[PDB]
This record gives sequence, structure tokens and C-alpha cells, in this order.
Amino acid sequence: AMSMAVESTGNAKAEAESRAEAARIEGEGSVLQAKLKAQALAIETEAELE
Amino acid sequence: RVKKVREMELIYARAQLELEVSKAQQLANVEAKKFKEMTEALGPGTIRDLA
Repeated sequence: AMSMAVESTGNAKAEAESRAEAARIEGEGSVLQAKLKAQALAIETEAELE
Repeated sequence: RVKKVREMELIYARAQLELEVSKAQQLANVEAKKFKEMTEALGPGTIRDLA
């Protein structure tokens, strides 16, 4: 029982930390997409402003 | 981005403001002094009988 218990806990922490680390860096990805697509829209309509 | 373009729509609408303003303003001067001279050259009793 405890054998396949640690089996199951690791086996699910597997498909867990997978999507988890993917989430980490897809998130910091959108973080800099934010900082950037900011300066995109921020000055598109700064020239179009004028 | 939105701030700058719409603060400009501010200045542009200030412009379009003054355009419509003096548009109707001097159209008003037009028609008002039109009917001014109309009824003044008419005369009080003349227009009274005409109506």
C-alpha cells in the first residue's frame, strides 16, 4: 500500500509540476508581454495621437 | 495610448466646438438681422394689418 502510495503521489505530482512549471513561465511570459505590448499600444496612438 | 489620442479628441472637439459655434452664430446674425430689417422697414401698423 505505501509502495504504490508513493507511486501515486509522485505520478500525480508529475502531471502536476508539469503544468505548474509551464504555468510559472507562461505567466512570467505574459508578464513581459504586458510590459511590452504596453509600449506597443502606448505610442502607436502617440504618433496617431499627433 | 488612449490618454493621448483622447486628450487630443479633447482639443479636436474644442475645435469642432468653435466651428459649430461661429457657424450657427453668424447664421443667426444673418437671419435675425434679415428679419430685423424686414419688420423694421415694414412698420408696426403695416405688419399688424398684413397679419
